[PDB]
Amino acid sequence: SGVQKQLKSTETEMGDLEKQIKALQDELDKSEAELKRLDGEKKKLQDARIEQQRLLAIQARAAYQSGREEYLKLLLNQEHPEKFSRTLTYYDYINKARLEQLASFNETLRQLANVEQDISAQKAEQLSKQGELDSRREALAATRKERQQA
Amino acid sequence: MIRFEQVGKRYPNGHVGLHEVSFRVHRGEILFVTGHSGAGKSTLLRLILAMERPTSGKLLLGGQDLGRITTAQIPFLRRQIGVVFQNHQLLTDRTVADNIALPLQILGMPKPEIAKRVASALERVNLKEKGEALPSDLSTGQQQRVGIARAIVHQPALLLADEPTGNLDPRLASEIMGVFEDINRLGTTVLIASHDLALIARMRHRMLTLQRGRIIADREDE
Amino acid sequence: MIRFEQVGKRYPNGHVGLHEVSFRVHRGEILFVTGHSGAGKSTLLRLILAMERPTSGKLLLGGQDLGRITTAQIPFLRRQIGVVFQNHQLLTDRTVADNIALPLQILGMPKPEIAKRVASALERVNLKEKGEALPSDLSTGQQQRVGIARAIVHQPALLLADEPTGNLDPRLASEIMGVFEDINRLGTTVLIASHDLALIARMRHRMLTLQRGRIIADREDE
Amino acid sequence: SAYLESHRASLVDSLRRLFGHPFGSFFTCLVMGITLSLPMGLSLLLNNVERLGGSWQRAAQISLFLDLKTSENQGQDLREQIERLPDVIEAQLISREQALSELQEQSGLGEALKELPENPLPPVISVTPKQIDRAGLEALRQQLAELPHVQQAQLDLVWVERLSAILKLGERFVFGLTILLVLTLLLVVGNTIRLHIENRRNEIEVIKLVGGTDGYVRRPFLYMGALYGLGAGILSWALLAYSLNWLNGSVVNLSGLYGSDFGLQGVPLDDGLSLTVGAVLLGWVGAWLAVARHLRELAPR
Amino acid sequence: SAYLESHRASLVDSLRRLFGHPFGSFFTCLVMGITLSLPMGLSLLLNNVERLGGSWQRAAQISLFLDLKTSENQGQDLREQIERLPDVIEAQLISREQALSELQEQSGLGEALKELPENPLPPVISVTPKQIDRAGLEALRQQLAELPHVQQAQLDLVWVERLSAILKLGERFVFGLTILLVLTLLLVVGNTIRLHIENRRNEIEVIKLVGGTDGYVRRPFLYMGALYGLGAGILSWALLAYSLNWLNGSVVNLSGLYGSDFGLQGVPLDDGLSLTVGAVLLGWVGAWLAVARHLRELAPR
Repeated sequence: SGVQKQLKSTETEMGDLEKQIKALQDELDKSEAELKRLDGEKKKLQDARIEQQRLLAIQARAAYQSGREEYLKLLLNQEHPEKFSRTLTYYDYINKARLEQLASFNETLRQLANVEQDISAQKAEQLSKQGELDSRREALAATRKERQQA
Repeated sequence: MIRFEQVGKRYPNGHVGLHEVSFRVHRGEILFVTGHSGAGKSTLLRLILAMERPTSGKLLLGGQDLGRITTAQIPFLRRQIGVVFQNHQLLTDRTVADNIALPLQILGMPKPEIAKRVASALERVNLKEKGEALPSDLSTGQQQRVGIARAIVHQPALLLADEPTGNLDPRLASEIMGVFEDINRLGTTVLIASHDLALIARMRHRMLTLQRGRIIADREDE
Repeated sequence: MIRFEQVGKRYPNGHVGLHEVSFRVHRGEILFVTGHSGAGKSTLLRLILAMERPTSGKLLLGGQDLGRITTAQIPFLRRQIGVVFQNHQLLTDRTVADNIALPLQILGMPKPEIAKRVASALERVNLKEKGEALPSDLSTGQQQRVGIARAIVHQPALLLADEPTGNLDPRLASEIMGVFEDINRLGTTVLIASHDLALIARMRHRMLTLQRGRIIADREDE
Repeated sequence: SAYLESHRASLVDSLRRLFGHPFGSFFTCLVMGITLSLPMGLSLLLNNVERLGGSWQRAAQISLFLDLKTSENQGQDLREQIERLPDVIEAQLISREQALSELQEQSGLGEALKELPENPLPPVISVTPKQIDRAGLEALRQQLAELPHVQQAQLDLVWVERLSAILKLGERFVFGLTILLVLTLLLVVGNTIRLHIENRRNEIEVIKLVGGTDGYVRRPFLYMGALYGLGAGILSWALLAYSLNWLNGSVVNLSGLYGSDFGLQGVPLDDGLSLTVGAVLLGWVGAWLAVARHLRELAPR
Repeated sequence: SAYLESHRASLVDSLRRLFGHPFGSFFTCLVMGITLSLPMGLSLLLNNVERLGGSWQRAAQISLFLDLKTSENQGQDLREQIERLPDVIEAQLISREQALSELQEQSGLGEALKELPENPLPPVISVTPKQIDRAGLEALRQQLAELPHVQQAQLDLVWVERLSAILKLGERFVFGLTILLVLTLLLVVGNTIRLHIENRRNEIEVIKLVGGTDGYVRRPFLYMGALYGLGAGILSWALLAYSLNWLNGSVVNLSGLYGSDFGLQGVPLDDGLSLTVGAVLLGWVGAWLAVARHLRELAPR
């Protein structure tokens, strides 16, 4: 019974290990799904901060387009030059408010730096788990050999 | 009441002038002063009218010190002395009727009788029928008669003259002499001056002679 | 050598002064016309000097028709006809010595000649002193004397006078008559005129009569 | 008393002399009228321009931007407190919704807060002073900087200083021109009256030689001066109106282009009465000076 | 011959008459001078403004807002291409870096471009034409619209007009003021000489009653007019030279506040000489008309 029972016990142990091996492929699939979930989040986050340059360029062009006016052609044209000086500080406030918006984008960039350093850590964990699957692959090769004795 | 007490006047730059001339009080009678008129004797006549204040001495004609006279009260004095000068001047471009009888308007009388008064005054002088012609284009001698009559229209208490009939027709001089005598009849002090010896020898004068600015001597009824 | 040929001038509104008068005057004689200044004598006197043109008739003075004479030719004529009017007109604020030498200054002549001519005229008019005196501030008659002299300084071919005498001492008028006759002797026509009948018989002269703007006839030494 | 005859004679003589040789009087009246019309015209133009004085001021207003969190009632309270300042003309309070539209209109960018959660534009107010200068405005800004709820005060100092110079230049020009014109008018009137008075001297000499008085020799000249003054006033008052009417043809076009009616109305009856009275008084004073000079020259000394 | 003697006599007589009465015949000499300051003035002021020709121009500038991406040498080429094309004066190009510096000079719109990668600000060109009119400048803008590397033209048509209207009002005002001043100057100069001449209507009569050439009665009056003219010219020169120095104490400040150095220059010596000759010529004209009235009513009639 040495050929039959000893091989059957080894095959049963291999199957018991293969159960946890299937479980670890399942958790690997979950980890990969959340990995692409985070990757898409980072890509959509990097889609932002481009509207930053767009809006900043629009405001800069507008400011230059109306920021060159001799004040003697403002009072004489009923433009009521009480303005064009408030709206200069209005532009200062909107530039500091867009600097607060850009500080939200700095939160974006710092969160991206953190969610890049730690995500590189989960790529290190990904290499480690690829290594541990590399350890968990000789089971099938063994089962191939002890299948014949069964 | 013409009174002089050692009066003396000197031009600041013209010449030396008159010195220490005096008279006495009088009223309503002829009194020549002319004497010798080699130099300009109009200085005394000008001095009477308060036109020029004396340089030295004191005088008074109505109890008033002419040395201390104010311009405010000067024209209240010159209003009752009919005066005729030599180089007489008249208001040109004004009718002769209005030119004469001028002091009456200053004195102040109703208009209607001024016409008859001036008519009588001009009738006293030989001139007539020329009561509307202008002083210009009027013959000389007649206009000086108008100047003479300017000082006779009203009734003055004193009359003055410089040189009547100096070179006029002697026949015509009798009329103005009679006019002066007639105005003397009502009582008018006369200080007529002239330079013709033959005439001044008459009319019962009281003349005095002045030369070199000072009284020379007394010529009482020569 | 003036010639009158039916000359009579009519005022636009006032009255008639002259009416078709005519007479002839030679060169070397003196003519003494009588009349009345208010009757047109003064107008006739003004008529020669071309100050107003006659309304009707023709006029000759030296061969020229005064009816049509250019305004640029009158000064070339009036500078050789001395004239003295009844009333004197003198330049105020100009000294007598300068004021008496207008015709010579107009003619153009060196100053020393002017000075000696004026000096010579003064003894003819019998004025020695007050040569630099003002025309004003002077006795009457002296202005009339300098008015006479203004027509004597030069040598006019014809001179016109209006009543130079008649209101002065006749012995004074003797000098004026003498100087007029003297300037007549040199060869100057004289047209002295007056309305005094006494002077008619004093000297021999071809007189003429005028009344109411009309002439009657001409009589020699009336 | 019965001295009204003096006034009657003086007035009839003055009228008779003035109506003789009309051209000589007319030219003098016209010269005096023009010379008087000049400064009066300048003053009238200045008064008419003064009607729009609100545009020159209110150009450099100090902004007092508040904090981001502010109660509306607190806003009206601060508005009222700022209004209590003696050195302020007017106060206002712009709102965030109004400020957004104001920025959109001038900027031309249109949509502004594309991906911005909340509006950061804070409520703003405006303050306007009486006068514009580099020192008083700085002092008032320093005074306003310590209000209970204030954080900034955006005054453009480079511009406010230019405004002071560009307004002070006009003042000196008007001052000098007015002085020059008044001097010219006085000299012209004085010299013309002096010449006419100097024309008559023999009358004064004879009147003073005979018993007279100052009034009886001074009255006719006073009447003549008054008549010349009245003539000059009437002539001047009938020419300035035509000049203003002619000039009004151009200003209405510019006023319409700005979109308003600013017709140059001129010569109210009160101003004409003042003008003629002034001319009469000036002539009357000139005559009394000219007569007094000659009368003093004949002092007895 | 005798011409020189009479001429010298007339000159000496005129000098004696002029200097014979100090404190008189000087108010005349001053009133005839100050009234010459007004019309001769405002001509130097107009000349000085006309010298400053850069303010009437360069006030309505078409902004050729060039494309965002264009090589600098190509922009320069377009610069001389516009320069050679007519209806312009000067064309200049502004670099992107200079544009950023100008935008950064203001307190606002700063401290944020450093985060922005590159300059989005495109180069600009300024063009200054000669004529200021709606139709001509509209045609100019339309012609400049079709260029290979232009994005848009920036100018306010309401401001293109409404500026040709403010100039017209100034032109009409200046024209009217000049006419009004010239008339019063001529009238005063004529009237004063007429009044002086009329006081001597006795010398002419006596000179003409005796034989007298026509020029002999006119010469001294001509000299009297010329001397007064010369004196008035001198006084006017002095008064202008002082008044302009007074005025120049403020305009230089305003010119220095902006980036420039412009100042009112004093009366030029050539202009001063031309002023003192233009016042003498009123004499020999005013006198030649004042004496022509007495000389025609004393003619035969």
